Parts: sequence; structure tokens; C-alpha cells
Amino acid sequence: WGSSYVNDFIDRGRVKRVYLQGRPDARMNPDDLSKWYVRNDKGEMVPFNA
Amino acid sequence: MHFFSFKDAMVFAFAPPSVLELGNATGFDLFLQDQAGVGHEVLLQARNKF
Repeated sequence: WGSSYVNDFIDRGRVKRVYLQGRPDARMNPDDLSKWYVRNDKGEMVPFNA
Repeated sequence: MHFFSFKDAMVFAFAPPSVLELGNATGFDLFLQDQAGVGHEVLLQARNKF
């Protein structure tokens, strides 16, 4: 959700930035928030509303 | 003369120009610049055409 500045890259010879973030539609209404899964200690995808 | 011989190492030999502080007091001095991001290769050949 918060975007992330991971590291830099070159574009037409300039240092610019690379940003990681959820696509628009999976962060618009607070249900889209549940749509997100986190891996747990024994290897399994838990949802957010858990 | 003494070093003109070498066919394996260009060797300039010259006096410093009087006010060292100022580097190279003769002729002229310019940079060619990649403005529209054209790249090192194009730039390199602009140098060489020039």
C-alpha cells in the first residue's frame, strides 16, 4: 500500500528510481485490503482478515 | 626527438605554462555534451567527427 523505493535504475542515461506497490484496484476499498496474503512460518499463505 | 622513436607508447613532452595555478593557458577549451540523452556511442562519434 505505501509504495516502496527499492533501489535505482538507469533511464536514457539518468539515475531514476524503482517503486514497488500494489496495483490500483487491490488498494481502493478496505476489502481490497483482505485480498492480501502473508506467508507464515510453516510455508502457507494467510489472508489479512485472518 | 629522443622519444619520437617508440612505436608502442605515445609520449608528449612539454613545459608548464608560467602560472601553474591556471592549468593550460593556450588556445581553447570545450566540452561536448549529450543533451537529448543520445548515449555514449553517439556522443563518442560526435567527438570523432568534430
